[PDB]
Amino acid sequence: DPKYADLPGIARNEPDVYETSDLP
Amino acid sequence: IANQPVVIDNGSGVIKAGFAGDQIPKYCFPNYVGRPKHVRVMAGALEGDIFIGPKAEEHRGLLSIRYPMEHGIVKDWNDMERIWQYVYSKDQLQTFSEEHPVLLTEAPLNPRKNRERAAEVFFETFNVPALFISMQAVLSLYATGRTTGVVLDSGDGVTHAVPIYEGFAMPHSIMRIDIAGRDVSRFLRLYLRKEGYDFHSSSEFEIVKAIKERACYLSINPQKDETLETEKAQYYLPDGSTIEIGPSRFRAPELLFRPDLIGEESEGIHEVLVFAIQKSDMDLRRTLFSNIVLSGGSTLFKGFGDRLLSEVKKLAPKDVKIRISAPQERLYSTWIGGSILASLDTFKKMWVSKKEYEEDGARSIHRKTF
Amino acid sequence: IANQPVVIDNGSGVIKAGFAGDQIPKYCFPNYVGRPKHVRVMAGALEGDIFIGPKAEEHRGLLSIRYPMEHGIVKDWNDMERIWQYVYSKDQLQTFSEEHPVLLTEAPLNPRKNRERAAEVFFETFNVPALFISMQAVLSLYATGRTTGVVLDSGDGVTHAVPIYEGFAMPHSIMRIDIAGRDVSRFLRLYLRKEGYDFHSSSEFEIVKAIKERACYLSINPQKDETLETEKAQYYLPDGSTIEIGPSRFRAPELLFRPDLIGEESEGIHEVLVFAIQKSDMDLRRTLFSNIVLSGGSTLFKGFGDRLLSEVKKLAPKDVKIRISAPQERLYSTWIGGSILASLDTFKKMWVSKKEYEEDGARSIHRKTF
Amino acid sequence: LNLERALYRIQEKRESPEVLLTLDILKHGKRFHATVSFDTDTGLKQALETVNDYNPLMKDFPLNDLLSATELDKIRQALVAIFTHLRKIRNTKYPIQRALRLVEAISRDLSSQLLKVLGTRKLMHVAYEEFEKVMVAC
Ligand SMILES: Nc1ncnc2c1ncn2[C@@H]1O[C@H](COP(=O)(O)OP(=O)(O)O)[C@@H](O)[C@H]1O
Ligand SMILES: Nc1ncnc2c1ncn2[C@@H]1O[C@H](COP(=O)(O)OP(=O)(O)O)[C@@H](O)[C@H]1O
Repeated sequence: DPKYADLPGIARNEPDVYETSDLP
Repeated sequence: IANQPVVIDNGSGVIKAGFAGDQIPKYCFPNYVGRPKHVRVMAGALEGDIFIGPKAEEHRGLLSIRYPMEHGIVKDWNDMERIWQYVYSKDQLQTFSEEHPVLLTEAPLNPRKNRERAAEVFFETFNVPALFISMQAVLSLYATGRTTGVVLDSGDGVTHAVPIYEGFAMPHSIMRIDIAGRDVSRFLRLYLRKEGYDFHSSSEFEIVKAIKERACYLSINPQKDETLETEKAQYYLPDGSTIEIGPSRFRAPELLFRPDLIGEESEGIHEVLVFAIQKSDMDLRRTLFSNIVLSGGSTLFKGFGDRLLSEVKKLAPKDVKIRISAPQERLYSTWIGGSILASLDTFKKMWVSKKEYEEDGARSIHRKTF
Repeated sequence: IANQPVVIDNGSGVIKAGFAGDQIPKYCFPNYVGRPKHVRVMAGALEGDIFIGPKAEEHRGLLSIRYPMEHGIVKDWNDMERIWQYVYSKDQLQTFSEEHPVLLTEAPLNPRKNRERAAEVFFETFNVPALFISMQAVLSLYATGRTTGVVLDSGDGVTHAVPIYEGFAMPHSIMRIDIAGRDVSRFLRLYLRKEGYDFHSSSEFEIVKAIKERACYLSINPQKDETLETEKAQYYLPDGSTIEIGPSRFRAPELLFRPDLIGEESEGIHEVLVFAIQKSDMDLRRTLFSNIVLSGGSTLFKGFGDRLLSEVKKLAPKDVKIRISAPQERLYSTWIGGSILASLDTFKKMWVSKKEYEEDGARSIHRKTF
Repeated sequence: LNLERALYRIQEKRESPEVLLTLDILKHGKRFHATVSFDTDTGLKQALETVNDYNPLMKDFPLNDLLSATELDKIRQALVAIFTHLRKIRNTKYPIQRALRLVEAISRDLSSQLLKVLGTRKLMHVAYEEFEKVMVAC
């Protein structure tokens, strides 16, 4: 997050991990 | 001299640099080779005649932006002379060619010629103490901490999937493609002419890329949203001129999944990665479903990975848990990975000494590059 | 030495390991000899470069898995040494050869050369004081408690009934044969090609072996069940990839009774057992009819011994009551029987004093291994 | 031996889950510089398994026999015992040149013990049979 602020070309509000809806 | 090595976060569209150990590169800038196209009438005019940095980032209405790294692959070594010539500026460096070791990066599936000529440059013209150049995917994995993982890395005229299990020599399984956002933006210039926006400059292209990163997203439904009525998002220039978009913002990246829209046979990022999966093994494949390393700034879109998740879900069989890993710094992940790797002691053998290349040739390093 | 005596479970396909007194072989593992098929250019991968244990029992396609026991007859020696070094691994033993009595088991009629190699190992590299090399069916008799019996082993490429009677040396009567499920599973790879399944790896062969050990059996009716058509139940890969099983599950193991499917003339070892019966004597034959043992992993199939029962019923004359005895712990029967014999005081005279034995050459225990 | 002992001690220090837990917090902070360099860049594990490879050869070596005997028979059989202990080679993987020069230094140590036992008769002026018997046994 602080390094995410330090550089300009960084967007947020999206989880870095995308997984499948693993139906239990 | 073997001081803190210069970690250079390269890139097709964005080639920047910093150091090792640091977590912020002090020289962040893209790929752009511009130069004024006018005659100095009134003396005292700002010059340099090859504008990069704030000059180029200030005098956009005069430059002819050139690009040797066509699809990341350099085509103009003279443009590289000028690129490093600007890079070698002390306001851009504060050093020499020897004051620090250099850490340059690469992309997989590239000719030797590139490394050859570049070695000539930085070890003959420039005189780098120690340097090794290799794929950015490894550095991205360093930043993820993972070792086993499919690195989906995309440049700006480059998009590729790099399947990796603990960094093993798997070039047959490892794939690479060279097609992305540069061309997509050019296709957006085609959109402009279809819309009526009469534009043909590289400076205008920069603004299109500003929209690309700014006023351009993704959806997940291709044909559905195509049939769905848009809103025509009015973009505003620095001047502030109304620029409607429509669904073109996510229509243009459909080509990244549908390569024939530009008239180029391929299979789309997803299927190409699936082909990389095919070359792997069923047991290791499940790991790679869980180990997906999306990277590249070009991959920054609304539900980019989520759409791609749906894609591979339509591709991969049942009971397949696909898991993506994609930090917000899908650029500096390579830079920080090089910042860590360059900060190693075993790294001696990993780098190449100056005199070594000066002894026989780059083919020794080509042995070292695999 | 006054320690626990090691019981080597020198299995053909699955070579387990253990001690005496215990009822569970310490570690169970096959003849897999892996070495990576790639190069870990990236630092941070896993070491070893030779893999025995979960390193290989977890990653297969990455490693060039090998198997030197050519129908039990091992050809590698250096790898065997390393396997035995792995026998003394941290999880495995953390002991010494000198520190423990060790007992080796062997198939009958093996070359003396192998025993010479073993002497070199456990007398030069290793230094077992109490090292004895024995047979394998005697062990099964210890476990069953029987002294008289037809012991049928079931390895991966070794199967042969051992008609014993109170340990009496009947080498002419007793029959040895080296063939089993290895090429049956490979023949199923031939079936795979005849059914469109491009598989050429030993790892793939292990997956087929998982089917072999799992989804395969012996249909007592050969062509009555072969000429029909099954629904070809589906098997799932490590990824979970659906693959039909087919009639092969019972069609492929018929080669064990019908060796001419591969073209090699043989009998279907039950008839070789009948040859052993012929070599034996009339009423003593009846004892062995009543005394049949089924050991080895490859015995595990539905209607296996029952089909063989029907075979001998089609072979043995009238009023011939035959009895088999198939312990649930087939491979362990040999291991636990080795634990039994290794737990004996008389057994101390079986081996020869280590150093003097080295000076005695090999012919001494070669004559004493009977 | 000191190396192996230190390997054990400091490896327990290494495997102390408290420091490892600090590393867990550090990797959670994603500062993979120190963590990954501490894991990978430290060839300690390699040194551990290396001394573990030499471990039997670095164990129960009969060198004190040359340091505690003045009999050519005792010393000669001590040589034999030492030689037999030196069969742990391929099972230890020690550097050829280091092995050569190592045993070479050992041969010098041997010669030192030889001078030690040698300085006791001076049979050049005292009895000639001492010269005969001792010279032959030497
Ligand atoms: N939000 C975004 N949408 C689309 N493209 C982007 C976005 N952000 C960055 N990019 C593009 O992605 C590229 C950066 O990814 P990177 O792997 O560094 O590629 P490159 O090789 O082009 O530097 C940049 O060149 C940039 O043009
Ligand atoms: N459930 C099972 N069904 C069929 N075969 C099995 C089963 N479990 C193990 N095996 C077989 O055991 C064999 C392993 O050889 P092994 O029995 O260790 O040699 P040995 O008989 O000399 O000990 C392989 O053929 C393997 O298929």
